[PDB]
Amino acid sequence: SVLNKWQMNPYDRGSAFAIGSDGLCCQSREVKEWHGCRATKGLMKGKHYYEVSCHDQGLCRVGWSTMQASLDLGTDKFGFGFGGTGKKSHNKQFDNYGEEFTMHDTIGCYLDIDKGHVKFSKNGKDLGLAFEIPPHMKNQALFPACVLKNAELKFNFGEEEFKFPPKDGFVALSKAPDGYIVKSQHSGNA
Repeated sequence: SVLNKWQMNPYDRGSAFAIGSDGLCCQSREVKEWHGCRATKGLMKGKHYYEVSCHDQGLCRVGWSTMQASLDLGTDKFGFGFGGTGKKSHNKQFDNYGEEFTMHDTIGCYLDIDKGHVKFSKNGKDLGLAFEIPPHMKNQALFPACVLKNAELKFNFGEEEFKFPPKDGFVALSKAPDGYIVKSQHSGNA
């Protein structure tokens, strides 16, 4: 029943990564370690959007990764991250991108599978194209993902009102058609 819902996956997370009973408010309280998670479901086609809100001053990266990726988002060729210090990450390369963000900020995460485009907004401000989906990643489902270092975030896949509704024909990830969505490979009993 856990994989049937759009939420963060208790079966696909670091040891210190904790998920609230809503499935959406997440934290990791280990001071010197990064702990990550992926959502229960992933996207294979379409233009979609989710939001994440920062609840404190801890470090975090948010974005998308495939099932082959490390939960340490952006440290391999299967993940894309945007981090609070104003850096995008992919294949262990951290580049200046966008703006810094922190407590009280909301990051919008845009994914256009059909055009192969990843981009982000901060409090409704378009930060620009962050990544193109590379040839090696084509035809592979992308799951919302984060990694935290002594931080707390809250996801919104579309089941609650968006603080900054998506532009340009992107729609809530939770409203993606059934045939364009893929269940996580990480499951169990609840």
